[PDB]
Amino acid sequence: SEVQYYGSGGDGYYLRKNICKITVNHSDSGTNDPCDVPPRRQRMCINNVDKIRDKHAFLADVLLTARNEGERIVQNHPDTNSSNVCNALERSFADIADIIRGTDLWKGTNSNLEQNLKQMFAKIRENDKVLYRKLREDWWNANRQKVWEVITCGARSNDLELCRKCGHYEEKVPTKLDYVPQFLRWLTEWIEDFYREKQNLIDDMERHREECTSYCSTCKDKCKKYCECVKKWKSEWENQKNKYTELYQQNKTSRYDDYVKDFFKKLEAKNNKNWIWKKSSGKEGGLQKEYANTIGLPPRTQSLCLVVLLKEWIIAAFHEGKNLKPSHEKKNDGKKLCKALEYSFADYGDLIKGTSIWDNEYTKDLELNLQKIFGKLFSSLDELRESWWNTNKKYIWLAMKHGAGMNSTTGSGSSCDDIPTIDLIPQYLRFLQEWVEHFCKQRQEKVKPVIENCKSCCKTECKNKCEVYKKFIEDCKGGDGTAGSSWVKRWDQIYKRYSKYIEDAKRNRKAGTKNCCVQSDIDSFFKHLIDIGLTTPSSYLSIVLDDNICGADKAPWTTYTTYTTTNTAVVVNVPSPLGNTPHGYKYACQCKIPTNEETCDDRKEYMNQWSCKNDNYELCKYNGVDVKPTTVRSNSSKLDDKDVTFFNLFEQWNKEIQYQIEQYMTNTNCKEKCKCYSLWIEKINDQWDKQKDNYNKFQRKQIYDKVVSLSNFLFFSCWEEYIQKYFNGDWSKIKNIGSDTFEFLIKKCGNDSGDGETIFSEKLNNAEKKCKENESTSCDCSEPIYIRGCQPKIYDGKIFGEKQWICGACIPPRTQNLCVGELSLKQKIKNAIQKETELLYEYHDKGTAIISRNPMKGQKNNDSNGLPKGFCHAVQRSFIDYKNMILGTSVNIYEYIGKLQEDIKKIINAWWKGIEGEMWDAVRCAITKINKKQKKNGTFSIDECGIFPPTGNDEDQSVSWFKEWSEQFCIERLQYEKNIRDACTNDKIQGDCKRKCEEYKKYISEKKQEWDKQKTKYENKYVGKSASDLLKENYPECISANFDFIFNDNIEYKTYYPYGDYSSICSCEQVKYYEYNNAEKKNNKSLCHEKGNDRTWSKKYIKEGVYVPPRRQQLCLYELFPIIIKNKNDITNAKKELLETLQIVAEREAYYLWKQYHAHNDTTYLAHKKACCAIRGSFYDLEDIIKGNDLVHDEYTKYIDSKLNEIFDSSNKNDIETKRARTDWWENEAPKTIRQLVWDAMQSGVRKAIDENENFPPCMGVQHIGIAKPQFIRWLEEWTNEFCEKYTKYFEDMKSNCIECKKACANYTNWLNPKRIEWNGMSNYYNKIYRKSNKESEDGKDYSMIMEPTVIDYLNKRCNGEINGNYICCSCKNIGENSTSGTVNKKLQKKETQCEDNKGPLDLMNKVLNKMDPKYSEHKM
Repeated sequence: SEVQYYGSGGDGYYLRKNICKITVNHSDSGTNDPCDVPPRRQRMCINNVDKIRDKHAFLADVLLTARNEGERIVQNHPDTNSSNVCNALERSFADIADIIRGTDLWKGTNSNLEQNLKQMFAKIRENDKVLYRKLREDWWNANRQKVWEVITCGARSNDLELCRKCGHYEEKVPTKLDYVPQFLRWLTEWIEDFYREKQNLIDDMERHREECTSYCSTCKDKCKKYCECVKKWKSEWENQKNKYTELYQQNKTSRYDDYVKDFFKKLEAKNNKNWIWKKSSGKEGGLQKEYANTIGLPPRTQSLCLVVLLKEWIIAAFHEGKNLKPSHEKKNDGKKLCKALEYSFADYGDLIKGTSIWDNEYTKDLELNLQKIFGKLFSSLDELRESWWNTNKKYIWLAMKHGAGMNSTTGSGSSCDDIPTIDLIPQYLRFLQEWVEHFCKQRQEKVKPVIENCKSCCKTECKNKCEVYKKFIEDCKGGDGTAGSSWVKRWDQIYKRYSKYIEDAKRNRKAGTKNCCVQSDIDSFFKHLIDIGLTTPSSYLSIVLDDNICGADKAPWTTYTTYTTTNTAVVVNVPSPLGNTPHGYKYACQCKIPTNEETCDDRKEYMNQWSCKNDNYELCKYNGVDVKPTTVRSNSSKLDDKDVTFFNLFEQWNKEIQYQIEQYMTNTNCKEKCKCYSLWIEKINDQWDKQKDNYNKFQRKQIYDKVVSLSNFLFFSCWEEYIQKYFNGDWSKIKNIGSDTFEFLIKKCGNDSGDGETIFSEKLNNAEKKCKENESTSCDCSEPIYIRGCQPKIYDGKIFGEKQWICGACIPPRTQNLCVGELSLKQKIKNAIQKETELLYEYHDKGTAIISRNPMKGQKNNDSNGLPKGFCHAVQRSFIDYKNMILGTSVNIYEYIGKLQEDIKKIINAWWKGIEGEMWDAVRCAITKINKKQKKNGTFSIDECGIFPPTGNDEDQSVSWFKEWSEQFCIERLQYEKNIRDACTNDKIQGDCKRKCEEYKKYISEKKQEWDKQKTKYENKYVGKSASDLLKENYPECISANFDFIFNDNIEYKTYYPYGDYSSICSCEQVKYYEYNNAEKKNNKSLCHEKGNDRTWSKKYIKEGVYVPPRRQQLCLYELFPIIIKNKNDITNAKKELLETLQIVAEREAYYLWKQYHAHNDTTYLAHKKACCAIRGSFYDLEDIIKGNDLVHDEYTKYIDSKLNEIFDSSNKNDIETKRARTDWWENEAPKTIRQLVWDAMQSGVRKAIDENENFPPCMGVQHIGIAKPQFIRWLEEWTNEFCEKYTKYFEDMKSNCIECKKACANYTNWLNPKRIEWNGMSNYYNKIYRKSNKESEDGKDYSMIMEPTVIDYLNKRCNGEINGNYICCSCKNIGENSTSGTVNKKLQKKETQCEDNKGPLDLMNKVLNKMDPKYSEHKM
């Protein structure tokens, strides 16, 4: 039952949990009808053959009909009593059951349903293999068991065994058995209805008569009408009795008829509570069935006075309140009594409103009495109770505080709070606060003795109470509460229940709050909490509590702490108040030394997860993974034994330490930082010494029975790391390497010989000096007359013939001309540089229209010191050019200047440094003279643009010229963008816009060629870094530009977007998405590349321990970018263009994704499901990008997010409110929403991919899907699925091919080497925010729905089955040994020695090839 998945209705497999949450698109029905003296003749339900596959779909259809009828009758409520609601519900339940081939007594076209059901059972093969009416009895039993829990999930008033629902919802058995004949069931329904009508109408008539004061004539007329209808009812009853006698004489369906005749024959013939935490039974106190194993009841609620005309009822409430006052007066005898009154006030409110969550033995009778009283005295009953509570809580609160004389409405009997005392909170949170307050009281009384005799001053005086506090929390004893169970289990139950309410409020109600404020229901309060960010219980407790009632040390509720001690030891991670010791009292009540090594260990600062008198070997085992024997260790026919494990451990140790050194020296209170950094430096140095000793012992053992040395192995590792990072295929030939790349490889880590030990030594020295440096942190000459030799330079302007880029790497124009007319040389060069500097300053002052983003006036951008813009950079590059001129470094210049360089070298390096310092002093003196003759506004020589000189490690010739090129390109692009937007904003292009766009297109074409040459040269020189990131950080001019799109090298870029990021502005057309039903002119205009599997994971472009998947780095963000930069501060018209682009982008992404996973080789159920999940993941990524909850900031996504903020309200509106507005825009329309439109566009692309002669898949018929999880979680799931799939592929390939085992081991080792670090990063990030939220996590994202102890337990229960393709799409067969699978301890035992025996010769030849490469490089000259 309900096992069918992906049904013809459109959706499936959502059932088996939250079963009554069924829409029309779940059964294989012909028509999706919502089902909008027979009393049900008008419309009961009309939903109910050749299309149905199995009986499960028909059962789902009947489940849908019952749910629709249940919702319809609940929302209708024809009767105003609201007490006998479920009686009509079960009557409709019996009626719908009788429709399925029963006593169909409805006059009319009753044969249509009968014939349809007959063909239905015919298709089901009622004449089954096992012998005919067994199907009807079996399905009726299945019907009676199943649909009762679905139809009854709407109404929750009462049912007269279980209550608080129409029978039950989780009891799993029916309450009442309605085996009565439908012929007389209608008679029983009507006569029962007429009884209640008679008692109501006679009372209404009496009320009208006494309220009146010629109404006597009306009274008589009603009396005769009542007599007339009573006579009709008696006559009808007599006729029905005559029919009964006729049928009885006639006697004198098999089972149903026999039962009916059998029934016809029978008719003819107080105490202190202890915080009860258990579920509520029939007649015992306890939490409700929906509240089973939830927050318990305090003693106050169970010992209330209630447990022990409108004017009459309100006086009764006053008397109840007045009696309740002495109960709290004697039970509590200041602040303790006031809170008790407030909770009792709120508990009374929820009891009156009908939202009690405890339901004692007398609660059901009291609720029924309240329903009858308000039914007799007075939209909806629940709204009436809420209105009564709001308008009478004013007097009830005063009544409870010594209510004897009710005045019209401090000095009264209490001074708790004001008159209203607003406490409109759900009862679950109030019970949670009361339990936490009671726990805080117990914690404070236990912690007070500890602090008083453990104040850093211990043999036995302090540890005894520390053990008592540890014993008090670590069991179900010592403190009151939790109902005889550990505190951690109840806290976990509270966290699970709070998360469930957060999920239910977030998904069940699309828009609950902001309907008028809040709607004052259960979902609105949780919606408000989610908006605030208090989605975790710890955040809620911290904000609401005073933070001082417990601990006496300001112990936060958000600082989670974990303890291992509890025969078996289980790690328990809980908040700070739930701890074995007080906050900061870990290893402190023992009164020991600070232990700074472990002191920084608990802080998670520079963690090193390594644990390195014969002294044969050292373990150096990794934490968590346990060292095991090789299992193939042999002494005969084996080169080595018990050394492969050390080799793998040393290799993994080397990789992790190198990654840690790179991350710690490139990334980064400072005194304690470098203390722990110094401890880490000492630790790795000890590890390196131990590894050196073991590797030496390994070498001697190998020589005893030719292995490569430590330097040879380290040189191979750098080469291998380089190949995997960039080559990514481990190609045999490596001759295709540039000279710049080869020099970088020979200079970075390894020289021609092997110097790996020097590599580690220099890395340690570099780390130490960075640690040391981080912790540690006259001129009077005047010769103005001598000005002759050079003239103003040929600048790129016309004021009254401009130097062009002659483009080795490139040659800028200003470098081509310098004030070098003179070219003993010290004075000449000093005068030349000074003359050039003042001349450059003069042109930048007046000619400030080339490299300064400002008008002809300028200086209104401008430097903070008041100097001209773009003056520091030009001066610095001029000095760099002069430095390389005199020094003679690598320069891309022809023979014009080479003669001068040879002359300078022939005429003549501490002297050069002294010369450079002299020129710096001369430039400083010249700048001061310029300041002197410029009225001496302020004192400044070199602090304008940084006191220190340019000492970049990178070459200052090619990089600086590349910086100059991009700055000129970026400034000119902004000017051209301004000119276009001022001249082409007001349709076709025939005026002053074609010339501007055409000039821009030529300009982009020229700079594209220069960009390709410069980018290629930079990549050959610097392969580790990129070009776009360098330009963006140095120059904030072109934050809006993207070199990938503007200088895109594809062939379709010159057709669909030929104008380079301003096609939309220069075209002035309108975009549109041609759907499947639209015109034949489909939207096949895109720059999407064909997806490839060669791409790998990388952590670049992320604002730690998170890696971007290959799928996310290949999504099409090309079509959005011209439209994004088109609109600026425009939300009205940009809504249409953004939506149309998103549909086009989503359609293309699904089309290419399906072609990737079905590229003529994988046409199977698993391939379809994998493509289905990839399309879903892309949809979630697009949703998170639009919602602004994205982690990675690429070139496209960064500006898309920035412009999305700008398109919405400006800085007056808060960024969080802008984020909410974007979320609301994506969710709702402000026909269908953008979420469904994008999903339908993705479906339409899949139809095109399928039609390119295949059937449609099953896992794309889902009209709606569940809300996305956090982004990191989906990336982790994709990583696990790819890890398990690739692991299975390589292992099965290795087992069969192990005479080709060398290749299998090589691919296995190369693929598994980075995955271990990726697993460590993923696991560290998962543990960091495992149960965090917006105000607890480092990022403002919701993670309260995870609630997992560790990442390995989370992969369980999600990747432990088949590829469903809708919710779960990961499968694995190594769920247990996941951390060990990253290593090679257990899963690679049988093929352990073979891989090293193959890798040894591989290492030897690779080092031999890498040794001969520099020899061929040197011999080529």
